[PDB]
Amino acid sequence: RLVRRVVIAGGGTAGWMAAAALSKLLGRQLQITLVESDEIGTVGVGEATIPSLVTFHRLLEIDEAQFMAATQATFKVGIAFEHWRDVDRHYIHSFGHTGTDHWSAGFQHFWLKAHARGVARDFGDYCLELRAAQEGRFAHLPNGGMNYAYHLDAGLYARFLRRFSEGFGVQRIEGRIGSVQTDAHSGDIAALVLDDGTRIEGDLFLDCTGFRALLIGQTLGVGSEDWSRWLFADSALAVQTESVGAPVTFTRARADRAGWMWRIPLQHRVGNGIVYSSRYTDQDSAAQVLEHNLQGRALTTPRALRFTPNQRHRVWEKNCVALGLASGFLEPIESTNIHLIQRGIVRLLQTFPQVIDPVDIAEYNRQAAEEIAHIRDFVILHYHATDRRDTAFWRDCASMEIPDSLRHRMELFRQSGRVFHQGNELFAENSWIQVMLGQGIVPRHHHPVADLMGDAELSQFLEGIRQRVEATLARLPPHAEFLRRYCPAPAPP
Amino acid sequence: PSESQRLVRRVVIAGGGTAGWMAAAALSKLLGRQLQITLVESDEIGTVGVGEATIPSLVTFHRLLEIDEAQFMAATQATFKVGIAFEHWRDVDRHYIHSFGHTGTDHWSAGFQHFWLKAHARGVARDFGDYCLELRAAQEGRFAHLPNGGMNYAYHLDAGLYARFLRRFSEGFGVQRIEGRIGSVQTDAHSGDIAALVLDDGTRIEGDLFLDCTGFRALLIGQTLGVGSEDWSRWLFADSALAVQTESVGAPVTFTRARADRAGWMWRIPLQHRVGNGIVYSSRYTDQDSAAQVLEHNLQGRALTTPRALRFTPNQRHRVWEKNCVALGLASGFLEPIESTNIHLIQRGIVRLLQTFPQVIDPVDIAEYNRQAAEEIAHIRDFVILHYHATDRRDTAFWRDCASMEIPDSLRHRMELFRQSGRVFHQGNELFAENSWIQVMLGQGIVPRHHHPVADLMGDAELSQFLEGIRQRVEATLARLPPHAEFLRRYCPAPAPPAPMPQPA
Repeated sequence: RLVRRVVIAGGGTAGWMAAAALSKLLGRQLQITLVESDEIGTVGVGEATIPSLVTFHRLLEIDEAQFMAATQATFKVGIAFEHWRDVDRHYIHSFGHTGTDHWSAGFQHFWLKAHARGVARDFGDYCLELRAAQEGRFAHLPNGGMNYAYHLDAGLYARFLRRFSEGFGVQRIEGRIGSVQTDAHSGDIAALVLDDGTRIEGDLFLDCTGFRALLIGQTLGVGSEDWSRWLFADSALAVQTESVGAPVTFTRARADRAGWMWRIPLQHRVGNGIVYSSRYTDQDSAAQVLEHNLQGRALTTPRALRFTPNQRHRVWEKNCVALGLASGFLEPIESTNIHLIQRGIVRLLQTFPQVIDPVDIAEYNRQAAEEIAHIRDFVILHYHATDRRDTAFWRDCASMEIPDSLRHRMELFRQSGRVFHQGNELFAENSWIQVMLGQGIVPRHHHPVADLMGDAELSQFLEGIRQRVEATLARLPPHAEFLRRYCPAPAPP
Repeated sequence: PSESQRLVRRVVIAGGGTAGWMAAAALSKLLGRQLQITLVESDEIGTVGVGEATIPSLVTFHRLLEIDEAQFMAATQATFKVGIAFEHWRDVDRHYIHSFGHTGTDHWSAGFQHFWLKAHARGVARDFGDYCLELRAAQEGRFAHLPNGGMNYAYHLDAGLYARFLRRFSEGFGVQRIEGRIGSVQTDAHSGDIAALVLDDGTRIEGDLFLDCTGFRALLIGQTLGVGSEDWSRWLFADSALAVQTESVGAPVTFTRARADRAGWMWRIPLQHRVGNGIVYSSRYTDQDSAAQVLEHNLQGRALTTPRALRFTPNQRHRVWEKNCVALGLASGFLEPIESTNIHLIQRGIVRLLQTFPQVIDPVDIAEYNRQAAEEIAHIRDFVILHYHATDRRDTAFWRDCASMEIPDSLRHRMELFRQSGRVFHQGNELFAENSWIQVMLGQGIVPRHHHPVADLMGDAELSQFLEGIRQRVEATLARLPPHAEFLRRYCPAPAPPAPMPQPA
């Protein structure tokens, strides 16, 4: 049966990112219908992103400045990780690349040798994007020389994508789903039945219904793998504050006693939140910690969220593809939520069915499983690589068993300073290095190629890199000045 | 134990030839100022006049080593290679080319083959090969470099001359060559590590890290350390070859020929002043005398050598790095030369070693090395199996068995993906690109039942205009390339041997 009708269950970022991409590419031959309820809204929730979204908008021919102005967006070049290695020990995990590699050995080997010889500055001084986070500067550079992403209002983003999608013929139906129907012989989803009795028939259904996974889970019975043995957070509180100064170019991830706090700058507001574990603390205490750390007064009543670190066992089952929370969830410590939605959509478009076949489904599921396990391991790394023993939460994080896949990467770096990137893993070599060095893993050896340079040659190699970083950084304007010239957003009412 | 005693300062390479001298060359180039590197080889071991085909990774190897391409080619009687002509694989008298490069133009949502498949269903497609420049250069016998690596290519070379060229390079970076035969291998009583080699004259060569380049003898990784190998003969039946050089009968073509027969296949490889030939076959399906007759029947020109008989078996060493020993080349495994992977697998073992080169040897480094090696070779294994399993042939028991055998699940999934939806993917550092999977599966008769629906957006005129614009760009580029022989004469002319010995007909 030819796939001619796609029904998207749920709106928000997952549903409207899917509608936007599907209608842009295939909307001239597909009937695309999205069902969502006006009773759900996310406007005024700030969210951080990663550079894959730049590519997504290139594929969709979305104008960056128009998108940013419509979503109150600012630029992002990294995440400032405060108090993770230990209290008062901070580092930045930035985009980009540090230093110059040799074909046999990455830059970190030269930096490690130089540091042992006392001729190295901080590892981050050799990375432009990291310095741009420290100094609050941003502009685009020729030939994609600046690696960046965005801080955005997720509700305004969904609204922008809705306008885009409706322009490519997406049919929006306002309502709630009262029943999901299956086919008696195949087990496929046949239709959704709305709360007014309307049956919406389709060939392929996207489950964007959130954490309940109404289609792939409650209807088709696909369970999820629970990761709470490794990842203890299960709660969040979020609140916006007034801006108190020019927008920084980084997201802040500030560890506390039993969780951590995000701070995300938008053009005229700041998004804040605390992520914590209900098995170690309670909502009242977390609200107190969040309030204590806010700059400026809160503008909204805090919004509470409950979640589980998890992954749907298969993200494509029969004629249903899950996206967003219905496919899984990891806390926003590395800003991966919108990325995982995008990956599910782009992979679906690259495997789009003429007819649906098990071999396509199996390949899709294999890729999704591999990609998410890699991101999970990197999230676990943030909690497990810590010197902190000051609360039960941190002692438990440091002492837990971890996936063998993560243990092997940590051991490789600890022994020989080596990191290796595979396939379509999200996190690049630079990310593994910045985070492991930043959180206190010290390689016992470095690559022998770095020992070929004497002290003066090695010091000059590093210093040349650092001078080029500083010379480039000096040409970049303050963030707020660039925003004003490139993508000024209207002041909220 | 002593920690300082763990530092790797002395590297001993057991065996010469391609494996040993490629290893010596790369290791001495990069680390010869810090390591004492010794290579042990016997003058009684080795064969003169082996012609071998390669793949584009060797171009990168020479860039890493700063080996000049024209000097290397002139020194090894080398010619250029843009692909392999596969004759009689899909069926008797049905041929195709597996080239380097990429066919057509992709969309971000769908590879070129989906547009070609739609065009074929609409009757507006030419042969798939017409949309690939390297393939057309194979058909027309043309070659030159193009700006920004616009031509993808590798080499046909004399392997013995290549090893001698690398020996000269290596000695220049300080490698110490010791001629002789290894009489025994000494191990450490407590660790089992290799401690030294002892030659037949009593010479003791100590080292910290040992590279086993001894071939099927596997003196270190096999005979000493006892690492077994995985048997792949349930999927791959060839175990024998006969090889012979012939005089050139014309200008050198730009492709390696892989011509299937009843129970094996034959290679034909052009060098600047001779041609390499061989038949690869299964002793379980035919005998040497019959294989010799088939080879003789297909030869062009007089033979320049007496045919040499070879034995082998498809396999991978269970671990290629064991304790302080790294196996390379035949000691690490073997696949038949159907996709010209022998020298590539040596290079990968060397490059991977240099990228994880030990200050001290540690199990986590060994484990990572072995994992990468195992994943890479299994992927190449599957592609070799694909050549035998994807066939219409039922005309001999050999082909019926190849078509009906069980295959690895990893290969079955790739074949089913293409058969159902025309889809291919490339993962990690797998050798074979999407273009390779597509050309070989289409060429050997896997017919996609569906294609990506994005191609259904194009009407016939738009689709034909898309394909014809690609074909016109291929043909305009091809018309600017000279005949292979003219390019060789100007770029890398090798001296003609003075006294070849053609045998009377």
